[PDB]
Parts: sequence; structure tokens; C-alpha cells
Amino acid sequence: MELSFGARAELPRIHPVASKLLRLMQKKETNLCLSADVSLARELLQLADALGPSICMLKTHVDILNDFTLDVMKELITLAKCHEFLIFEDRKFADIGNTVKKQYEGGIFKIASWADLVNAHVVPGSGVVKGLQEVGLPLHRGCLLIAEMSSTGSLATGDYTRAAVRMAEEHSEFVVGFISGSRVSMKPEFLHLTPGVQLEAGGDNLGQQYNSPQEVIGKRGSDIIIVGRGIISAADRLEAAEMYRKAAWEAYLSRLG
Amino acid sequence: MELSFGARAELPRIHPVASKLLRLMQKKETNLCLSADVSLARELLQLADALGPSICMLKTHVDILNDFTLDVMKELITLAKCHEFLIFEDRKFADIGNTVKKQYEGGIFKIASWADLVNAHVVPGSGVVKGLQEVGLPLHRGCLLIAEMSSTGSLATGDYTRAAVRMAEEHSEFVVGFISGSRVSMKPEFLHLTPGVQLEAGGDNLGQQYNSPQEVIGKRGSDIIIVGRGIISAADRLEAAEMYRKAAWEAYLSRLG
Ligand SMILES: N#Cc1cc(=O)[nH]c(=O)n1[C@@H]1O[C@H](COP(=O)(O)O)[C@@H](O)[C@H]1O
Ligand SMILES: N#Cc1cc(=O)[nH]c(=O)n1[C@@H]1O[C@H](COP(=O)(O)O)[C@@H](O)[C@H]1O
Repeated sequence: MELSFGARAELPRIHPVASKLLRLMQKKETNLCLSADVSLARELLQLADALGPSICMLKTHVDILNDFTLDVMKELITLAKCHEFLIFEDRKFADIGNTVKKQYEGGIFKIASWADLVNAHVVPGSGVVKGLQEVGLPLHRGCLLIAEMSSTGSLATGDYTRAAVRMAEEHSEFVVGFISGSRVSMKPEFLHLTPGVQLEAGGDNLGQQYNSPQEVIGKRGSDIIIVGRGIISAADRLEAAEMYRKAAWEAYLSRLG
Repeated sequence: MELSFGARAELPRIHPVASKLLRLMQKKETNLCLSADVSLARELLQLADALGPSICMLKTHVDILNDFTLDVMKELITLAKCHEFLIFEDRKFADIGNTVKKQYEGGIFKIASWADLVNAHVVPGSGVVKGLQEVGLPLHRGCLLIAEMSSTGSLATGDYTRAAVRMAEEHSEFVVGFISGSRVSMKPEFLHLTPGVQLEAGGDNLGQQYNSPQEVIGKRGSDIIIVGRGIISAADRLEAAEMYRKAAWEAYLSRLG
């Protein structure tokens, strides 16, 4: 039997970051993660402020921000705390353990100092998670494993996807769920976040493929939709985010019965 | 038939970046790529200057440099031209095409502006290469595809590796070879670069595995060794680099006949 997000937030084995996320999703009636793929700090902060009430999470690509500074991230955290959403840096860590630990803690971005969540590819084997958790666990962070991808020709299928699920289950002190196109784990403590989402059918011309909120939340069992251009390219971004939120939320309600 | 680097530099289908590399390898008698895994720009530059004559390539992780600026990269380019080596940013692009094109061109690092070579994971499908190609093709850059990894539990095996090779063959205007543990293509226009190399046996505590230069270049047919800690942890990094250069070069001379 399917548990509500609010019930899942209280599960004995729930990770604290997942619990915080699930509580705010239930409170705000949102399972929408905004992909804020912008090149200017001022745009990132403007979108975070305007759309924060509608989202459970803001997904960043800090390596595309032309004017990144750590002060920009302090301010983004202020917005996150005010509007109540988590920050997910879509770094897709994919190196050996010794390297990802430095990529996560250090350099100019100091990602672990501000991202509630990050993600990682499972291709290197479990050392990728072991390296990240050395940094993440003291800093009370979580990680999502990339179990499937939305893009055409993705090799994250079959036994690869199964390997991701097993890695997550063996590292549940740090891994809180998955980037996937559908539910891949039956354990309710794991979150499923699904990119490649738009209301209408289609793709882009660099291999992105889209499915609808109803398909991915309702039929495929995922928890959260990740939406970028579907919102950002709209004339009215506030209305667009509300359309996506209401779509994802009602799809969740229906599955829950 | 085993061809010399200098001969391969003249192959009909050879990418200009690959030709430049193969020519300097021949001239300098080096098939060593230094993995300059350091956090200070002053150390990176001092290594690049001192070790420049011994190496064919310097591999960077710019996202671990605490004091990155584009001025540091300007000075690295100057040393690369002075000493004749290529700059390889080990970014391991691994996102959909629309994203990676921005990650390569933009942000604070502006990687395309200074890196001769970058690498990509093939797990997203060929959109990853298409996205990078939009930026790198006119700049005469090249890309390496990650066909195998050195770390324990690596999923880059079997049909995954075969997919990487197919993708390289289908995008040979931009893809110039592979990160792999052994020869994966018999096409001599492709470079093979192999990480997880130390003179001594072992690994690290986070999944890295090591094989010797003789094994990797001599028995497994790779072209270039990528060496980090085997050199960087030495008291005298120049002496260490010379030892690795001689090991790798003599192993290559041996399979030539
Ligand atoms: N997360 C993620 C990731 C993996 C995946 O499999 N598919 C994606 O589209 N993404 C990311 O989600 C966003 C998709 O945005 P859009 O909705 O296609 O504009 C991008 O930031 C992309 O890099
Ligand atoms: N290239 C690469 C990459 C992929 C791989 O499969 N194995 C690696 O060790 N690496 C990188 O090579 C270097 C290995 O360094 P070391 O020789 O283990 O100190 C690191 O910068 C690591 O991130």
C-alpha cells in the first residue's frame, strides 16, 4: 500500500534530507522541482524568489553561471529557507572516489557547503558513493543515484539500472533516492525524481525526450517531476509552474487513492 | 601491424588535435599524461613548467583548483606551447546534449577556451557528443569517450564498451579516442589513454586499481598512461615523471618490434 509523502517523512529508516523534503512537499502541495538552467546569478535568484512558493526543490547547474560566487549561494539559501525548498546541484559526479570527494568539497564551487542534494552516475562503481559520503555525511547531505536517463540512446537500462538500485540500498545512510524515469525501488524510503517532463509530447534536437506529469507520476510511479524549459521558456513562468505543480500533485493524489 | 606515433600522425582520417599530439609524442619520446591533481594554481603551474618536457599531455580537474582564474589557464597555455604538450580537462561530461554544450562553453571555467581535449561518458547516449561538438568542432578541439574505467565495480564493460566504440566511430570529426584500460578499437586513428597506472601494485581505499606501464602499454595495447599520485606524491616529481616516461616509452617501443 502507497503511503502519503507526509507518512513517508516519518518512516524509521528515512534519511533526514528526504524527510525534510517530504514534509515540505506535503505542506505546500508540491512535487515539482524547477530546473533553473540560467547563465546569470540575478536570473537564478529572480526565478527562485518568484517560483519558490510553487516548488519543493530548485535544481542548479552552478557550472553554467557566468557570475557564480559563494555570496550568490548564501542568498539562494536565504530564499530556500524563506520559501521552503531544497537545493539540488545537478553535478552528475562520475569519477573515482578519490576525485569526487575533492570535486564535492572543494574548488571554487564548494558544492557540499550549500547543496542539500547532489547526484552521481553509478558507472564508476560504488567508490563514487564512498568518496562523496566522506564529505556529505558530516555535512548532513544526501545523494541521488542516476538509475535511468531521459535522453535518446541512454545506456542506463537493464542490469545498469539494477546496479544503481543495489548501490543505493547498500549506501542508504547517504543515498536518498534516484534520478529515473519510473519507480525502480519498492522501498518507500527512497525518492524518485524524473527529468524529461513537459505537458506536451516531444523532445529537443539534442536527444532530450519528454513525458507528461500524469505519465511519470501517475503511471510510472515516480515522486517528483523535474521541469526546465517547460516552465522557463513560457511567457508566464508563474502560471506555467502552477500548471506543472497541479499536474504532478493531482497525479500523486490519484495514485494514492 | 603496429604503427609508430609519427606514422599515425599522418593517417588520412586523423583529427588535427590527434595529429598534433602524436607528432609531439614522437618528437619528445613521451607517452605520459600527467594527472595534475592539485588544489593550488601555483603548484599546477610549477608542475607544468618542470614536468612539461617529460609529458605529452597535462590532465586537469579545474573544479578542484581553489584559486582558478582564466589568467591561470592563460599561463598554462603558455607553458603548453613552450614545452609542447596538450591540455586535457577531465570533466567527464555526462548530461543531455543541451546541458553539456553550456557546461563546455560557459560558466566560470569556459573550458572550451583553453582545453585541447575533454572527455565524456557515453551513458546519456550520443547527444552528449553532439552537444560538445557544437562548441568544439570550430575550435579544433577533440573529445575522448570513456569506454572503460579503472575503478572497482565499474559498469563500463561489455555492451557498454562496445557502445562507446560505435559512438566514437560515428562521430570521428570530433571524437579522437578513448579512456580505457586497454585497446578497444583497432582503428589506428583513435588514441587510447589509460588511467589507474602506477609502477607498484595496488589501489587506494576508494576503489582505484593500478596496473604497471608495461602491462598497460605493452600487453594491453594502450597508447598513453595517465599518472597522478604515482608522480604527484613523490618527493621529486620530476624524477618520478622521468621514470614513468621511460617505462611507458620503452613499453611502446617493445610492441612496435
Ligand atoms: N536531472 C537530470 C538530467 C538527467 C536526465 O536524465 N535528463 C535530464 O534532462 N537531466 C537534467 O534535467 C534538466 C532537463 O531540462 P528540460 O526540462 O529538458 O529543460 C536539465 O538541466 C538536464 O541537465
Ligand atoms: N582519466 C580518468 C579517470 C577515469 C578513470 O577511469 N580512472 C581514473 O583514475 N581517472 C582519473 O585519472 C586520475 C587517476 O589518478 P591516480 O593516478 O589514481 O592518482 C584521477 O584524476 C582520476 O580522476
